[PDB]
Amino acid sequence: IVGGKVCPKGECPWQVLLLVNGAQLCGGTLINTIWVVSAAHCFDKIKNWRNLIAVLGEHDLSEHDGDEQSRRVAQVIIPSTYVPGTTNHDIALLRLHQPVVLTDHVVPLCLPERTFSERTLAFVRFSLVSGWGQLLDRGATALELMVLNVPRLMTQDCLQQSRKVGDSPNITEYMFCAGYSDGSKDSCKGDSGGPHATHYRGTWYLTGIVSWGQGCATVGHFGVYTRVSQYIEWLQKLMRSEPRPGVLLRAPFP
Amino acid sequence: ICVNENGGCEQYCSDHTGTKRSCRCHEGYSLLADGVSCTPTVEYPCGKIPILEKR
Ligand SMILES: Cc1cc2ccc1[C@@H](C)COC(=O)Nc1ccc(C3(C(=O)O)CCC3)c(c1)CN(C)C(=O)[C@@H]2Nc1ccc2c(N)ncc(F)c2c1
Ligand SMILES: [Ca+2]
Repeated sequence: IVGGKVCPKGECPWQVLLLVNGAQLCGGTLINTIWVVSAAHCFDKIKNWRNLIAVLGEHDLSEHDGDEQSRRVAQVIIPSTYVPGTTNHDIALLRLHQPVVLTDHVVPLCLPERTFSERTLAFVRFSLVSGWGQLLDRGATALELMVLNVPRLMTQDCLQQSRKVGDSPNITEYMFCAGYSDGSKDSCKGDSGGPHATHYRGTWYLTGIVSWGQGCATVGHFGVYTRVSQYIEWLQKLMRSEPRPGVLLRAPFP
Repeated sequence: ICVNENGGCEQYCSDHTGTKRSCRCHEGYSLLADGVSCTPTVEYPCGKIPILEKR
């Protein structure tokens, strides 16, 4: 996260840290005690599917304070329409091997209904994006969880306000732009999979997933986020399904 | 009705045959008698920050 601030410990209790062989992989969002939403692209390079860990209640990577809860990732569910190395349908649904225990430091973010999300949440201007990503483009990643308030753009407005660079991917109906074009504030590659959380009448909801962009906090470019409202039905149906042998599962989308 | 100001609902809104509207809540919440407000029924409802709620 560039140009944000430290999220005060316990103020981002749905934030997940994903690890592979103990190394920082990506962010994620807890939506109930056993399910985590992340980005499909986070899993493009995994070979050791059995060494994937989700950490809840994390804040400071340098110290164990006893609020952290680690769980093995039993299943990674990706839509059939996602193509590795590309941008569209950038979402993953992760089943934890054992539920996390809800505490003051571990709380799920609300996964909203599609109607509420499209009709109401999509018009809340500012939302929060968080993670342990890069503090600067080509800089070190954060040791404490960071958070940034970003404004959402209508896609027509994102395309008009952006620098017309060659070989740049399209912004589909499965995405949305959010952030700033002045190079001061953005989420980064290390924040991938993390929440874009929207506040509405006293409650926080999942509206986006940190997905992609053209360099972190690059002038003329906004951050691109997976449009979670398009996946509500797909996610709900999978959360009602029985686990299947093998970690990775490709599931039909829609 | 649901398209306009969330039909007055705090959380979810369903439109019904005519000028009828029903508000609903996420799991771990129940709807109050005003028919619009959602109140937690569990210790850790989704989308609420305990350190901020306990202040
Ligand atoms: C999907 C995608 C992601 C990213 C860049 C490009 C692409 C597409 C075009 C090609 O597709 C890819 O490049 N795919 C891909 C697959 C695996 C990895 C992982 C890696 O580290 O190799 C595995 C764990 C992430 C990685 C990228 C790393 N990486 C560059 C990324 O995550 C980066 N993320 C963001 C996320 C948010 C960004 C933001 N708001 N503002 C500015 C940025 F610039 C941002 C970059
Ligand atoms: Ca820690």
